[PDB]
Order: sequence, then structure tokens, then C-alpha cells
Amino acid sequence: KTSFGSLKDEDRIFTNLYGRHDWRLKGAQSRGDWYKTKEILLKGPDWILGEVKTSGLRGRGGAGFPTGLKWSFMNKPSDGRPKYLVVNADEGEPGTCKDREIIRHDPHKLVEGCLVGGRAMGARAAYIYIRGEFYNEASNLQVAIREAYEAGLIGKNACGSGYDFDVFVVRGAGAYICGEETALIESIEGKQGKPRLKPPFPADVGVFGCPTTVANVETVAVSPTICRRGGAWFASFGRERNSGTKLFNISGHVNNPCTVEEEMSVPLKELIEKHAGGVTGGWDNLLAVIPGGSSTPLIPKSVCETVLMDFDALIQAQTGLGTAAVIVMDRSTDIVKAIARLIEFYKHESCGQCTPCREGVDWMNKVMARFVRGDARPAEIDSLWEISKQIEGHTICALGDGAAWPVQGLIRHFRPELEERMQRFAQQHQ
Amino acid sequence: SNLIEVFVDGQSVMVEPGTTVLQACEKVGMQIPRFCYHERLSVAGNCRMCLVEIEKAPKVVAACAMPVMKGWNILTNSEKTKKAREGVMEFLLANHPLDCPICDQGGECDLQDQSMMFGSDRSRFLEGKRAVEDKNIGPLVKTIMTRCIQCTRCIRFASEIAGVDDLGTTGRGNDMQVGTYIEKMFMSELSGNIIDICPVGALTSKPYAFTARPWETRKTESIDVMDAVGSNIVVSTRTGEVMRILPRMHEDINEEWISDKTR
Amino acid sequence: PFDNTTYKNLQHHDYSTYTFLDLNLDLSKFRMPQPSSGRESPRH
Amino acid sequence: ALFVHRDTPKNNPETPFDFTPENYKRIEAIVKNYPEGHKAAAVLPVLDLAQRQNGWLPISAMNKVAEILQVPPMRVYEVATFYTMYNRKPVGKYHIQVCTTTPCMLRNSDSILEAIQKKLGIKVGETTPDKLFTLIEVECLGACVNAPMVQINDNYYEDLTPKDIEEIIDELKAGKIPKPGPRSGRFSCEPAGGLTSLTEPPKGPGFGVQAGL
Ligand SMILES: NC(=O)C1=CN([C@@H]2O[C@H](COP(=O)(O)OP(=O)(O)OC[C@H]3O[C@@H](n4cnc5c(N)ncnc54)[C@H](O)[C@@H]3O)[C@@H](O)[C@H]2O)C=CC1
Ligand SMILES: Cc1cc2nc3c(=O)[nH]c(=O)nc-3n(C[C@H](O)[C@H](O)[C@H](O)COP(=O)(O)O)c2cc1C
Ligand code: SF4
Ligand code: SF4
Ligand code: SF4
Ligand code: FES
Ligand code: FES
Ligand SMILES: [K+]
Repeated sequence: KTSFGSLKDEDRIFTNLYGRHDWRLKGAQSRGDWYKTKEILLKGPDWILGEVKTSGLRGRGGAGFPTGLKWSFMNKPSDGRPKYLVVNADEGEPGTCKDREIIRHDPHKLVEGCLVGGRAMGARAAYIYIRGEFYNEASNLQVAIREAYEAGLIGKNACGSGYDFDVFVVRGAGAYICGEETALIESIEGKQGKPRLKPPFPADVGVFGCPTTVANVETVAVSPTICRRGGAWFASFGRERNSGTKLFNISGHVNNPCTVEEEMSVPLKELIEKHAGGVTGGWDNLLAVIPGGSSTPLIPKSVCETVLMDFDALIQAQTGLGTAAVIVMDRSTDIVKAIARLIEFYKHESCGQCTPCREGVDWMNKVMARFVRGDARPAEIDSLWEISKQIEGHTICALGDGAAWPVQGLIRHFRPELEERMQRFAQQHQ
Repeated sequence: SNLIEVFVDGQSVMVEPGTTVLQACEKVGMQIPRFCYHERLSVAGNCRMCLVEIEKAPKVVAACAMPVMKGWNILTNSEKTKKAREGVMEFLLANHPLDCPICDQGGECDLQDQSMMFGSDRSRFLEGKRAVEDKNIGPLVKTIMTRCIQCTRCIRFASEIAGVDDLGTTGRGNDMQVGTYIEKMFMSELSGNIIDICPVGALTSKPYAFTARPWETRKTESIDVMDAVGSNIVVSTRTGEVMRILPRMHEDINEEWISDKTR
Repeated sequence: PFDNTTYKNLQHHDYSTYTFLDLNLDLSKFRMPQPSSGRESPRH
Repeated sequence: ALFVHRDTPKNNPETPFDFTPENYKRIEAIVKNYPEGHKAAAVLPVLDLAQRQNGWLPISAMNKVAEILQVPPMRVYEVATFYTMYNRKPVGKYHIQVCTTTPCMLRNSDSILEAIQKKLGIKVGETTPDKLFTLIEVECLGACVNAPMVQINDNYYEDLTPKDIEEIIDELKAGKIPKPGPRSGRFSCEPAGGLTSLTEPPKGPGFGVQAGL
């Protein structure tokens, strides 16, 4: 298989993505959810971890770590501490609105994912750390969890398997940083959402100091479909090391901004011109695309023509796949205003723990605020580049990286527009 | 013995498992720079001044928090270790106030000294600096929170050694502030020791304020008599007048702290 | 019958400000007994 | 916008706060979601519960959450000042939150911020004099394909125009509660000109299930 995309509706994992079917238990059981869950759980942890490792599932949260290799870190004998699957439903990334759709429209798929993943990792309970802004989605998921407790699908003797497993929902309180897994762990523990340093990875010391795996809503909700359909079925999509399907959020300057489930290595132009109705003003009106939400660097129109929407082809396009949140920016966009508003987001959403993010993201926001007006001299472009390189890899979590990278992409692909901004400032003010 | 072998700049050293990178470099006589690490407080890892290159690793590690794995070669003086130190010192000094003449910490400032030893000689910060509202935590500790570099030694001392739980961080990002959030008075029997471990002049001694300056003081090593603990102290004088009383480290008595009556 | 034309998720139009917490209170009877660390708090 | 507390006569440690008894049963249900010995993990819900009863957080709700969870009060003040939802000043009855990050800015959130400002006669951060509307300007709310959008107290109002948000403020001032949805033709997040996917009926239970299961 050399061409990708054009995913059929029989291959969709997230049927009822759009809210057109019943999200409750009667609607979910007639779409395939909770089918033979007892038979999956009674095949033990090793079979489920083998199905996830065989599927080539990489972490849908945005980093793309191998999910079965990640979840096998819990597969070890206990030492008195309980074990916890913690589901990352925070989703603070600008551009990203897919986990909201999973929680709002396919909640039992997430609950069965919690059960299957927690059985795979020996977890006692599931904390679904949901965004506090998603109040309707959290009450929606709580109604589904009540339907799962009353059907005997979770809790004491889950699905008739003799495995006891609770599913808790924890609401956030308005922090983007509480999507990061250790800061999310600190936020569940009743503290400020400040990221822990690594090591200890959360499989050693996680929530309450227990063994813990934090996993995205999307990489959890696909796991019972992987265990039913087979790992080879999931691995038959996308390129190699880029297996499966993916939810995409096309937003910004397209005709039809939408969430859509697509095969992994689909071209960006095919995705936009098929599911989004194209760029406003046609494809020739395209200026730039932030491929995967705010933390990934932008790519210009010449790179968007041939690139594939998986992890490896976007790393080769010197950006990241990220959360697969495609923000489209047409030729009428002030791109420095957009990237500076993005860096303004990153300084309003930065917890303040370590020095390079706490100081340098505010200092990058001040430099970007002068760059929008042109109130600068061109030697401050390169300086800002080095400022980004002083934040990148020097911080605790990757929010410092996620604030350095849009600056780097903007400079790398749009230095002359910055320079002409500054020189027209210099000629109209001096 | 189950000692693992690590390397500091190629020099082999046998360390106990669980030892951090900073302690392994301490064992060869190298002192990694630090602001939030303190050997009598818990590990914070939030100033990033101790970032050091492990070779064949494309990312510096917080040496105060990272444990040594067997076979690491800690490059305490490689080029990217020094670039990390200069970058982190640049961010520490970006919003820091130009108060070095009017600051009691001047001459005995960790921030000044390892700005001289490990950071750049000049500035690229062409912006306006933040200014933090001061706090009132008592008659012993003068509080000038613009000088704060958010190392949280306040909070770890007050929580872990003094056992008080009144200091904390409010806010988020660059607007994050250290304080009690209310008009509350931090009066422990060990409250003046936060003057010692604050690396900057954000917490200073209100009785000692402005009177002396560290290079001109003479340091007489002596004994506390305010109790029968027998704390080891430095009576620092100047021209025949007692200026202040600092602690001496004695591991078996007063580890490096003194009481407020002693101070 | 099959229907793909309406939006079936109309429940959240009727949620109040205590919907989540009353649902958690309803769920409290179903749950497994919590583990204990052996002390009342880390300050005990 | 400050992160130190100054005792005013309406915000002081003797401002009357106490939970209702049904809120105490809700707090018992919250604390039972966490292991014994980690009651402090219930700081964030219970404090938010204190905001859902009182509308905002004086510093006696913080002290009550610190007292009934046996945590120090500074550990509650850190949570209350870290997280952007805890209102440490009394907001109006409808707390309008306009998202102005880049996916909502590219679909003209500035027009709707301006329309709310010229409908309410206030600007960002102010409250209307009848204490009904507090207009602030927030970051990404996770409704990016439904740009531009706002949030009112629990609800997302999506795919907005200036006329739509004027109509929403009209039927908020009339006492009614509007529908939390996209004000365009679509329902939740689908492509607006018809479905580009999922047009088939779902296959049902047992489709594609591998052998040996
Ligand atoms: N989904 C969203 O809303 C957002 C997603 N992101 C994305 O998140 C990514 C950055 O997140 P991080 O978690 O910091 O990335 P990555 O450095 O940490 O690690 C990914 C996952 O693998 C695990 N892991 C990695 N190495 C491990 C090891 N040796 N042992 C055990 N576990 C290991 C980590 O615990 C983590 O859960 C970026 O790609 C960014 O685009 C960023 C912001 C928002
Ligand atoms: C600042 C920051 C915010 C993050 N926010 C989220 C998030 O909101 N949701 C999410 O699933 N992952 C988020 N992540 C990625 C997590 O660290 C982690 O990789 C993920 O939640 C779980 O791993 P997974 O991809 O295997 O599911 C964030 C990372 C960082 C650095
Ligand atoms: S880099 Fe920013 S987001 Fe990460 S621990 Fe530091 S202050 Fe927090
Ligand atoms: S704390 Fe140190 S660097 Fe800051 S003003 Fe005082 S002497 Fe200067
Ligand atoms: S006042 Fe001093 S000890 Fe306290 S956090 Fe700031 S720099 Fe550290
Ligand atoms: S000393 Fe290690 S980061 Fe502060
Ligand atoms: S950008 Fe406004 S909701 Fe995400
Ligand atoms: K000091």
C-alpha cells in the first residue's frame, strides 16, 4: 500500500463521532461497544499488551510514544501499592477538540477502554482527569459511567470476569499545564498543576506515589476495538511505525472546519480538500498550516503540497504530528499576530515552576509583541532564535519546547515578512 | 559492596546507587552550580542551573534530581553544559532588579557569584522587568520580593524543617509569587534561617539591614549560649563591633541552622 | 429504524450546576472500598 | 488580577461561608473517590463545589475547604490562585468567556468580543452594573472547529456571529437559558455542507471480531 486515506465507514473506530446516534448504553452496544469484553479480560494482561504492541499504536496524546511498550511498564509484580490507569482528558491544545468529541459522543467506548487498559496494566481504578471547562461532557461521561456500573460492566466483578475496577472522573479547574501527565498527576493530588521531573516515570511513582499510566482518551478508546478487530487490522493502516486511524481537527481558514476520522498517512492537501471543503479562496490561497495544534511548528504552502499526516513524514518536514490538529491560515492572515497570540497563550498557560519557561516565555512574548508592530531591529530575530534554543530542552516538561517551536517555525519559514514589517516600521517612524 | 561506577569528566568514581549526578560530581571535588538544590531540603529541580551534559545523551539533565546510571560520563565542563548555564543565568537575570548596591546580599550573593562564574558578561534583555509587591512576614525578615528567583527554598524550609506550612507560591507563570497570600506573620523559632538559604537578597535580615557588608566583616567562630544545644556560630564583626551571628555547619548539633534567639 | 439526520445528544441541555456532583454521589454506592496508606495524612 | 489577599469587609476570614448539608454529602462522595490518607486530593473538587454554591470564593470558603479536608490553608490558597476558574472576586451571574486564541481568532473572535462589548456597554474584565454579566477573555476552550465560540458558566455557545451572540445576551437578559450549541446549521462538529464521512449505518456488535475471541 503506497496511497493512504479514503477511510471506509466500516473501518471507523469512532462511529457516532458526530452525535447522530445514541451515546448511551443501548446506542453503544448496538455499535459494537462492550461486545465480548469478558472474553477479552479473561485472556489476561499479556494477550492485551501483545495486541496493543502488535497494532503499532503510538500515543495519541501528541508525543507518539509506542503505546504497548508504554503500557507494558506496569506489567510487573506488585509491592503493596495499588496501580492506576489515569486517562488524560484535559485537551488544552489550541486547535485540538477531538477528545471532547470522544467523551461527548462515545463515552462507553472510553469506559471500555479504561477497563481493557486497566486490565492490561493491572490497574485498580481509572481516573479520567477531564477538563473543568468540559462540564457537559463530564456529566455526559458520568451518566455513561452510571450506566456501566448498573450493567455490571465495571466495578465489583466487571463484565463477569472477577476483575474489580472503578472508573472515576476528576474535573480540572482551568490549566493547560494539567494536561501534561505529571502535572495532571499533581492536579489529581490536590496541588498546583506543576510537572514532576522525570525520572521517576509515573509507572514507578505516579498518582499518589503508585504505579500509574497516564494515557490519552483517543489511545484508550481505540484499545477495545484493537482487541476485538485484531492488532493486524489496526496495523494495516498508515505507513510502517505509523499504524492505524486518527482523529483530525481541521480548523482556521477552511470552508468546513470539522473533526474527522481518517487513515494515518493521508496527505494534508487531500484531508483539507476532502473533509474540510478546501482552504478559503482555494488551495492557492494557502499561506501556512500548523499541522498538529499550537506546539508544532508551522509549515508553508510549499511543504503542505506533498506531506503526509503521520509522525515520521512531519518530523521529516521539520515539524511534528502532535495532536493532529490542522490549523489552516490563508494568505490574508497576519501570521506574526497569530504566532504572537500563540506565544501569549503559552505565557498565560505556563505554571511558573522552572526558570526558562517562567522567564523566557514571557520574554519571547514581549519580543513577539514588538515583532507584530515591527518595533524591533533585525538582529533581534536571531537573538529570539537563541532564546528559543535556551528554553528548548532546558525545562522540566515540553511546554517550554511547545513555546519554542512556533517561534522557530515562524522565524525559519517567515523571516522576510518579519524583516519587511520591521523596515516599514523603521521608515514610517524614523 | 554494590557501588556503581560512574565517570565525572572521565575520572572514575564509585558511588552508591540512588546518588544524584550532583553528589557524584561533589565526590571528585567539582561543585555544580545550583539555586534550588539544598542538601538539607527536598529536591525541587526548578531553577535548572544544575543542567549538565551526560555524554552520548542529546539532553542535559538536572543534576540535583537525576540519579546516576552505571557508566555515565558526566561532562561538567563541556560546551553545551556551559551554554545551558549561561542561558539559565540569562533568564534568572532577565527580570532581576538592578539592586546590587542597595542589597544586603551584595558581596555574599550566590546569584552575583555564579553569574560571574558561569553566565554571560552582558545582557540581551531589552524589555521592562517585572516588579513584585513586597510582603510583611514579621520583624525579623525583610522581604523584597522583586529579587526573588522562585527557588522555593522558603517553602521547603518552612514545610520540612520548621514544619510551618505558611509559605507558598500564588499565581502562575511569570506572575508567580512567593508569600503567604494573606497578611500572615512567619514567626517560628527557626524563622530567621530562611534568611540564610535564600540565595538572593529577597529575604534579608531586618535587624542587620544596611549596617555592614560581607567582605569587611571578620568571622570569629564561636558557640551559642542561648540554650544547652551548643550551636556553632560565626560572630561576624566589623571594626570592633558585633555585626551579626550566622551558623556554622556542625552535623551532630545544629546541622546548619540556628534559632532566632541565637541569630 | 435507522436515523442519521438528528442530533441524539440533547440531554446536556437540561443539566444544572450540580449534575456532576449528584452523579458522583449516586455512583458512590457502587464503588470498591478505597485503599489506605496506613496513616490519616502525610502530616500524621 | 492580584495574587495577594487584602481583607475587605466583603472578603475577610469572617465573611460567612458554610456548605449546605447536601453539599456536605456531596463532599463525602468526593472524598470517597480517593485513597485513605490522601484526602488532600479532594481540594480541587470541593473548592470548586464551594464556588458552585457561593458563585465565587471569599477567603472563608478557602478556609472551610482547608478545615474540612485538614490541609493547611496555604495549600488551598495555592490551588485557588493557580487555576483560572476559581473566582476570587464576585463575578456576575453570567460569566462570559470569549476564546481569543489563534483558531478562534482566525475565525474572527474579535468581532464577537466587540459585539458583546457594545451590547453590554462594558469591556474585558468589567462587570455590568446590574451584576448580570462579567466579560473576560480566555484561552482555548477545546471547541476549535466550532470557532468562534464563547462559554457561559457551563455552556459552550459555538459557531457564533455578532447577531447570534446579541440574541444569546437578549435571551439571557430575559431570564431564559439558551441552547448550548453551534448557532450555525450543523449540530456538533461535522462538516457544514453535509457529512463527508460516517454516512453509512454502523455495523453493529460483532463486526470484524477476530477468531479466538
Ligand atoms: N494532546 C494535547 O492536548 C497536547 C499534546 N501535546 C503534545 O505532547 C507532547 C509532549 O508531551 P510529553 O509527555 O512531555 O512527551 P514525551 O517526552 O514525554 O513522552 C511521551 C510519553 O511516553 C512516556 N515515556 C517516555 N519515555 C519513557 C521512558 N523511558 N520510560 C517510561 N515512560 C516513558 C512518558 O511518560 C509520556 O507519557 C508533544 O508531542 C506535544 O505536541 C502538547 C500539548 C497539548
Ligand atoms: C504542556 C503539555 C500539555 C499536554 N496536554 C495533554 C493533554 O491535554 N491531553 C493529552 O492527552 N496529552 C497531553 N500532553 C501529553 C502528555 O504528556 C502525555 O504524553 C499523554 O497525555 C499520555 O500519553 P499518550 O500519548 O500515550 O496517551 C501534554 C504534554 C505537555 C508537555
Ligand atoms: S517549563 Fe513551564 S510548563 Fe514546564 S515545569 Fe516549567 S513552568 Fe511548568
Ligand atoms: S540578590 Fe544578588 S544579584 Fe540580586 S540585587 Fe541582591 S546582590 Fe544583586
Ligand atoms: S524568596 Fe529566596 S528562598 Fe524564597 S523562593 Fe524566592 S529566591 Fe527562593
Ligand atoms: S539546582 Fe537542580 S534545578 Fe535547581
Ligand atoms: S481556540 Fe478557541 S476553542 Fe480552541
Ligand atoms: K538571603
